[PDB]
Amino acid sequence: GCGELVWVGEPLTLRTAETITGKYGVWMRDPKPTYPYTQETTWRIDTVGTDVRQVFEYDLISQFMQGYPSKVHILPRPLESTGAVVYSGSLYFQGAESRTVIRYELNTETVKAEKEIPGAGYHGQFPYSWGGYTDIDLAVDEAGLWVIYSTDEARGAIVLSKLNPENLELEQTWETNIRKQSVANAFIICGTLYTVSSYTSADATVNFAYDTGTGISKTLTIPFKNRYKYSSMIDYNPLEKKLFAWDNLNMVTYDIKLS
Ligand SMILES: [Ca+2]
Ligand code: NA
Repeated sequence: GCGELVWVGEPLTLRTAETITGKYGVWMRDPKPTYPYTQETTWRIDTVGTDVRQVFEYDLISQFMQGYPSKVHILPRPLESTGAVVYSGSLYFQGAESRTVIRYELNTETVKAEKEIPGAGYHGQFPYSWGGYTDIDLAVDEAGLWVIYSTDEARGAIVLSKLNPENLELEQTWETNIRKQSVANAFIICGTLYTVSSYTSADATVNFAYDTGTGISKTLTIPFKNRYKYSSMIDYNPLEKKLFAWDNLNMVTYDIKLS
């Protein structure tokens, strides 16, 4: 049930971090859950600091919203920024101070693949507008795994590549005309990249679209509210058909409508 994004709902706060370590972070669910996890399993990473390794795992939504983790994973290498995703049983994350994406299989706590994203800027070269070393943003949509980044050759414009989820090979690449540092974040729905204009405003917008199927770029004016005035992470979950975001300590979700 795909289409163009035409509306974003009000943010709903599901959990609030209680310490500075969670001012920024990433939380997610697996759109292709695999044993022993389910569509309720949630992962949370508080990403302030320089040695981020703890991944909080919750078996049930109730636990994510009110309790302690069911399990804590300690990653073998520190993680960079807020761009990570979970897909088909693995956490895909960027190694700190690198352009390396790592596939970490959660049930075995094993690194199964690593890949430098060719030519990608990293560690503050092509972040989103808030900074935060957000140079490399993973994404899952209806067709699988992607990565959003930029390169010198692209002159800082958003590049996105489809990824093989097993071995992290790049399968196809598209170049937009959207300056990555000029937008607050981005996500992919049904093969179209969308960007958000501001990470602080209550009256931000989803302001650009790039359709990988047609090559066409568009401007948009869909309202987008940053309720807590500092959104560090905005991703799309194609199973729930919702946006998942992190806004100034708060793990929030937005409903959407597609044409
Ligand atoms: Ca994103
Ligand atoms: Na991401």
